[PDB]
Amino acid sequence: AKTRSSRAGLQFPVGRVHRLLRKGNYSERVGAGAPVYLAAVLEYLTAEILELAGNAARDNKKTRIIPRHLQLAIRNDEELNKLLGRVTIAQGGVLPNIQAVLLPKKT
Amino acid sequence: GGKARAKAKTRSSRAGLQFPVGRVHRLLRKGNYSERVGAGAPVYLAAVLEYLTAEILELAGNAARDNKKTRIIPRHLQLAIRNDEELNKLLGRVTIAQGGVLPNIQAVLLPKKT
Amino acid sequence: KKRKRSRKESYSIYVYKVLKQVHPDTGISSKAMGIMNSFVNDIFERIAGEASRLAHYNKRSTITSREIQTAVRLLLPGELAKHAVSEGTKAVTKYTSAK
Amino acid sequence: KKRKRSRKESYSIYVYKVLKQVHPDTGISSKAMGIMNSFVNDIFERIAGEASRLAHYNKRSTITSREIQTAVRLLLPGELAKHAVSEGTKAVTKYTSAK
Amino acid sequence: RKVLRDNIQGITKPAIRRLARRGGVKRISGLIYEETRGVLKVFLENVIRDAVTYTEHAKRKTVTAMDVVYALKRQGRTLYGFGG
Amino acid sequence: RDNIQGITKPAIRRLARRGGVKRISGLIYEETRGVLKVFLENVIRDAVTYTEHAKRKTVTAMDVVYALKRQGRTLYGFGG
Amino acid sequence: HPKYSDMIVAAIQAEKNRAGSSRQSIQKYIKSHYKVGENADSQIKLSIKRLVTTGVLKQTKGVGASGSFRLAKSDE
Ligand SMILES: [Ca+2]
Ligand SMILES: [Ca+2]
Ligand SMILES: [Ca+2]
Repeated sequence: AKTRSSRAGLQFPVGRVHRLLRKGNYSERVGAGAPVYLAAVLEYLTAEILELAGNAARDNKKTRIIPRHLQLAIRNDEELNKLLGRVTIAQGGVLPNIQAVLLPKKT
Repeated sequence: GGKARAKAKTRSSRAGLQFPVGRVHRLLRKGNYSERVGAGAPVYLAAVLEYLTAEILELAGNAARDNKKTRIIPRHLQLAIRNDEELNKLLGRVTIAQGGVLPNIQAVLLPKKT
Repeated sequence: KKRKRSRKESYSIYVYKVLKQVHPDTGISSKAMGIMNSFVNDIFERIAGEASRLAHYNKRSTITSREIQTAVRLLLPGELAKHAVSEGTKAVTKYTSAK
Repeated sequence: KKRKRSRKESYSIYVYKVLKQVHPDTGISSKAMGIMNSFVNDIFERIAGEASRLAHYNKRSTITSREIQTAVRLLLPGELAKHAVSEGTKAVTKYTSAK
Repeated sequence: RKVLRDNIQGITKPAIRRLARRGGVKRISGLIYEETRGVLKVFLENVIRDAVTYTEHAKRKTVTAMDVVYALKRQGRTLYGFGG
Repeated sequence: RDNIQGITKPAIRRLARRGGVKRISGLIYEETRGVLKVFLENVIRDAVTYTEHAKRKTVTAMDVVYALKRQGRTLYGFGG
Repeated sequence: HPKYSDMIVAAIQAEKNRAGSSRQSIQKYIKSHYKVGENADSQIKLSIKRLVTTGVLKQTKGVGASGSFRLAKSDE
């Protein structure tokens, strides 16, 4: 008896996902590929963010990822940003950005 | 046969409605909303759709009658809706095809009046 | 012999019915009818979805007229909400009272 | 001892597991993990929703991996979409042959 | 228990000035501060009304973080890091 | 194929009239053109994506309408 | 009125005779005090169709649709 995840080469719970699908009133019937595909995409997107967040944590000389790190990862990355366009990260802050005309004259 | 009647009325009729209480109920079961659908739900819903549909037609139909027309057309609908604070809000992110816009010229652009 | 168009539903007969209530002498262009039809479908799907989330959020299997109402207070602005609820209530009360 | 707290699910372990695959020596705060949990839940509902509608727009009773895919193409930006489509496809192709 | 005070004023000038700092604002009209409060007020009305509705529908007498979250997502202002 | 120039100055002016605009810089007609292009790309992509998923070679009104809705620009009067 | 697995009990229980029990003599007795709707014959054959397959009623002799039944299951 083995996990559908390990059968698909994944970390995310193929089984959990399949159940959430059935139980979420998206459709009457749910193909056996669906949760395998969906779980994998969720894993890919989680991983992408965790690479970046992680880097922005290393950058801060901090061993643990915190919301700021997530925010910096996401906001600094054209695509992640779009995807999370109307999303508000709690305790994330904003990217350092002072409009040009508000600085004094540089030399 | 000593009175076990077969009868045959339409749910809409009972609730006092033009909108199909049957159709609506069906669309609920079918439309991946929930496992189960109440007996009251589609009556209420149908009522609500009737209310809002009546409301607009009431207003558009006026808009036609002011234009000297007996047919309601998209403009009449677009007028009805955009000049009604509440409806406008409800249909804020909606485009009425062949509606056009409400006449509006920002004041600064109009010439100093003589 | 030709008989091939699909059979696609519409709310057009009820749009017309309700039309003959509010203004019995005036009619409606085809394009207007189809705006109306999108209109109903829009709001159906808006109300339903919220009511579907209300349920699912409150761990229930049943969309009831309680969810329709809650959705309606959520989805319509003040005065429309009021009359919509009011008309909703009335309709249901009248239907329990009939059969 | 009294009553033990009722089960609340989470993706936390699966986020952790992933985390260690990417940045082994990197860990993660309570609040951070809560954000990851929102994010996964977010994109579930997004993709599931789009797939629901795809199926329903095509008169299909079934959300298959096809729905999930098209959905992902509709919902993800370019480079993110591709890699998604790969890793999903990979992982079905593996699942299929491991029966 | 007790009906509440006139608190909207507790959204002080300092605080409003700090928030507009986070937003990259350098110089601030005098009139900004009261205008903000009105905006802030309308925001909270709009969310809380929706939240309280989710409360009221669940027949609970205590607004939950999820009520807020569901409302906020309804308002198009999706919030991560508090559930769902 | 450079049909974008088919979006003439006159047609662009007209649109902006209806937007209550009174006077128009010369640089706008190109700026408009780009914007208009980006909009269509985003709508058409999605539309065709619906087309390819129903395994058809002919884009339908519905395809458009379903895309427009995803894009938040819901459209009434073409089979909503 | 009572249910149709309430009605099917009353005919076979009360008298016990013709063709062990069979379809006409059940429907004659049943109509006298159920009070007949048009659906009587339709939901009396359906009541038999699921009562024969559950074990509440067991069949004596027949082929496909036709036959004759009893109340006490076979060997019990
Ligand atoms: Ca069902
Ligand atoms: Ca790495
Ligand atoms: Ca007959």
